[PDB]
Amino acid sequence: AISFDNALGIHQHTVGVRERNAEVISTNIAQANTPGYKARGLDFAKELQAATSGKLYRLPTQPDTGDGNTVDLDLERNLFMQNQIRHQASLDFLGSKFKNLTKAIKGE
Amino acid sequence: AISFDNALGIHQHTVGVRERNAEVISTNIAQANTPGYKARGLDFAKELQAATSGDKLYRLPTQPDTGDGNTVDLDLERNLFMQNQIRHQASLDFLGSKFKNLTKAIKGE
Amino acid sequence: AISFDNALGIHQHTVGVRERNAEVISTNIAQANTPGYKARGLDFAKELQAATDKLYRLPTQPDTGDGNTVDLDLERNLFMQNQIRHQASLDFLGSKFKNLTKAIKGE
Amino acid sequence: DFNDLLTKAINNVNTLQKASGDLQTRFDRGDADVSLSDVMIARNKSSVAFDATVQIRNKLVEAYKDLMNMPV
Amino acid sequence: DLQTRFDRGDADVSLSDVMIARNKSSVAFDATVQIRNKLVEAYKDLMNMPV
Amino acid sequence: EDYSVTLQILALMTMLGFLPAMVILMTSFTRIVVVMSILRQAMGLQQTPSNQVIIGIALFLTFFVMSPVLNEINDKAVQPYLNEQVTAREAFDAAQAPMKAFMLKQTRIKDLE
Amino acid sequence: EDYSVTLQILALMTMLG
Amino acid sequence: SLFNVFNVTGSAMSAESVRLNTTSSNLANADSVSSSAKDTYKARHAVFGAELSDTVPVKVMGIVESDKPLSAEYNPDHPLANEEGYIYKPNVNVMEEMANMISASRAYQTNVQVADSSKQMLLRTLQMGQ
Amino acid sequence: SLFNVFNVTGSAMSAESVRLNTTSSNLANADSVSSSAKDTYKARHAVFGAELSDTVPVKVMGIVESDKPLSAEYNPDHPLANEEGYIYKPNVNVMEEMANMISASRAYQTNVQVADSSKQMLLRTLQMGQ
Amino acid sequence: GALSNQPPADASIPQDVAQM
Amino acid sequence: NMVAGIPGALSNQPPADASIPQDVAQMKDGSV
Amino acid sequence: GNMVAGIPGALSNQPPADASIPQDVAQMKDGSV
Amino acid sequence: ALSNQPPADASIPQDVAQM
Amino acid sequence: NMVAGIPGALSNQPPADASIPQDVAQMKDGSV
Amino acid sequence: GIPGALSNQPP
Amino acid sequence: ALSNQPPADASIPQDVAQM
Repeated sequence: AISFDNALGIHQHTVGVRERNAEVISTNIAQANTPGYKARGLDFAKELQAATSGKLYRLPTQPDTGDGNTVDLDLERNLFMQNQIRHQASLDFLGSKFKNLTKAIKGE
Repeated sequence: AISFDNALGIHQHTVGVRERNAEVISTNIAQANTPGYKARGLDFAKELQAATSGDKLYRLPTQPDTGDGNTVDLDLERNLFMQNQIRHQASLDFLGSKFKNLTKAIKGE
Repeated sequence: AISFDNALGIHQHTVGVRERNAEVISTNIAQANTPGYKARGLDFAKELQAATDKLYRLPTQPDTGDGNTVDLDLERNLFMQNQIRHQASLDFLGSKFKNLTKAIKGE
Repeated sequence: DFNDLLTKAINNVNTLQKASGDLQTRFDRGDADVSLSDVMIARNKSSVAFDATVQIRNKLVEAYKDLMNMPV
Repeated sequence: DLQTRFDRGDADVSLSDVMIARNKSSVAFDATVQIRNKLVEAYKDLMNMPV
Repeated sequence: EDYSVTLQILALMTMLGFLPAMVILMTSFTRIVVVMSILRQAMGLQQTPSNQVIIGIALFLTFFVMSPVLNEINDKAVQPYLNEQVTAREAFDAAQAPMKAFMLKQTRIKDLE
Repeated sequence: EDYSVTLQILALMTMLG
Repeated sequence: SLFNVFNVTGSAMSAESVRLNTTSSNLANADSVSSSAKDTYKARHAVFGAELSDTVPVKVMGIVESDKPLSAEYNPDHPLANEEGYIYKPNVNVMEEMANMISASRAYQTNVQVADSSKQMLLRTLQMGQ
Repeated sequence: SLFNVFNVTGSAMSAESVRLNTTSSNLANADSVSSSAKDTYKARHAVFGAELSDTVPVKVMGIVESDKPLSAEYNPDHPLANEEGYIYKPNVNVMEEMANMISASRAYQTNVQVADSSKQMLLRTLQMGQ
Repeated sequence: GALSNQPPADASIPQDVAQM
Repeated sequence: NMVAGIPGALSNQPPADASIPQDVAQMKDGSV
Repeated sequence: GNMVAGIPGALSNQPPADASIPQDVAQMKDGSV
Repeated sequence: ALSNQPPADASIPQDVAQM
Repeated sequence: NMVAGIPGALSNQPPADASIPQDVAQMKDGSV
Repeated sequence: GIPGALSNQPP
Repeated sequence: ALSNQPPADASIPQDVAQM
């Protein structure tokens, strides 16, 4: 049948999840110097499934220097960079769904 | 005779091959300090022919290794990555124009 | 009339000559240390005639036993000038088609 | 056989669109064995095929309207 | 509603939710305009035939 | 030398533009409309059968009588062209030959002279 | 097998014509 | 799949960071005769691996102490001296630590360029066809 | 073809890197009397070459030792001394090796500039018309 | 990285490992 | 439940240095 | 699991007579383990 | 020079005889 | 023809300083 | 793992 | 300037009388 859940696919939910993942990475970078803060991650496969049909801790590669902070700043930059690239792709896919949908209903 | 294979030419396959070459070059740059790692190289002519009508080689060192067994010339790897990146973009411009030329012929505008 | 030869002018050939000139300068810089190599210069007017060669550069200072007649001060300046002029030729030749397409499409 | 020709062309367009959406869903889910070039190639083929389908339909409908409005 | 909530500064509304929703209504309203246009054209054609 | 794919697409997209001309000139649509138009005037009713219904029956009639020529075009030109057996010009000529045979069969000598 | 959403709209909009 | 490059270069970023922190522990404990674990400090070193069999990530499989013997010093009056009068110090060599600091820092930065350049190739791929 | 430029600059950097390693082995063996192979170390010098006959790459055609005599030292009690008490040492000259180190580094860096500048020209050509 | 469901512990830097 | 402490140089040292007030060192444990 | 391993950097690039790498680690350079 | 057989490791022995 | 020789310090010397081997100096003219 | 690998836990 | 023939090399003799 013709409906947005079948026309947009999962791209309507994927865009939202990656925005949340941006916040999770952003709050890790800010709390890099706060002692006692544990870096938290977001499981994309599980979060996407929850959104479609409806905050884990990252393990440190090395022991902390003593503050109690397990934020690896270079890992956060790499993860934020990849998340921003795939977020733009998600917008590209989801945006093209509407444009192709408009072309069909208008005929040109 | 109107078919995507005839209209897109070899540019639909070259982009994937140069992406593969970038991965092979990048893993050589990353593994430059790993001892026992032999620099890998991908033959472009063979890979393109394999893709067209349906296993990376070893790169011979110009100088002996200093005792670690690693034969990655990081000076050379940067040069090949730069060349592959430029040729990858050129193939994207060639392939991208193939679809645009088809669209303007179909739509008449 | 109305042909690509007249529409593009000589800007279709200049881009090629600036590429050949850049190649020769790159050769001179690379072969600066190899003894016995004689610096090669390209005559612009020759490729102009070829459109409508590969000479030798006489040194300003004597060699030091190598026989190499490459002055790295000269090569860098000549490579900088060629690269700047090469971009201008692309701008000139690129706008030839942009004006040509606007005339045909009217938009 | 003309009925077969029309359905086969539509099935080709529908097959391309399914392949395009399939790769986009796999890529967006985060599958490792999917390259962006294949996704972009697939969706560009789908766009060209659907553009052809619309234009051919418009030509046939315009041809139909011209004939029906003809004063007999 | 999502446009007004985001515009007035509510912190529980995301831009992606607004953009998905506003594009969702734009396609629907374009569809109902096209369907209405086709139905009126059909009515005009039927009524403008000699009987 | 076969034409490029872009030209071939542009060439057969132009045929769709001239499609109404082919129906009214090179097909049987002309005679069928005229005969039913005179038949309507023969009876007392002025415009009871209506123009659209007359054209509708004519379109079905011209489709059924031109099926052998359409089938011959497909089985001589379209299929070899889709299967890369002949080039674009040969496919164009192979499609025109059955069409020319149909017009020449139902024409008059004096008109040709 | 099943027609895509874009094709289903195109067929339905065709029948209105 | 240029996203696989982010898994390779990014892994090297962590791998070269471990070797840098390994160097720092060697520089700071080159003169430390005592220890909290009752064993004299020895020059630690990381072990890189490549599971070659497309993209081969580099992973640290563990830190390993150097095989050089401990540097003995004749300190007969030190509390920790032995019967012969010798105390033992870590086998950390200054020259190799400097080379590790130079090599690890340069290796860390050259993977940033590949990760940054591979980012641009993906953005242009999205722009293809338009 | 500016891609040919990358070959010339790339071959140049390879040639200059070979000379630097040759210089490194000369400095490390300026005082070495013994050797693995039973022959005294002689100063090494890579031989550059040009196949001139457009773009002429520079190629290293082999390492050639200097023909200067080995510097003899009067060390009569040395185990390797000859009948007259002379031990022979490599003919490495310190001043000429430092000039090679300076020359090899500068020649290496200037080829990076040409490659980077030539890279911009190719990218600018991709923008032609479009 | 290797996301776990329990927070990692803080590293202990004792001057003597016996007094831990 | 805030996690708190002195950010930077004082925290990233062994506790044997003891340059942080004991009250602040408790906050990093996760209770305030 | 056919990997190559060893201490990167200064330790490995010394000639083998230095004997700085542990023998167990040094033997994982030919593809063993 | 892309070959098909991995290059052999360089050897730096004390004596070329015991190699 | 091919031209070659030792670059750098050794070649940038007067011929009297016989650092360059005799056969390598021959290559510095022309070869084929 | 590595035969000479060091542990990150107290001895 | 340019020329159609290669320039000659440089002579560094220890005695100009013998060239």
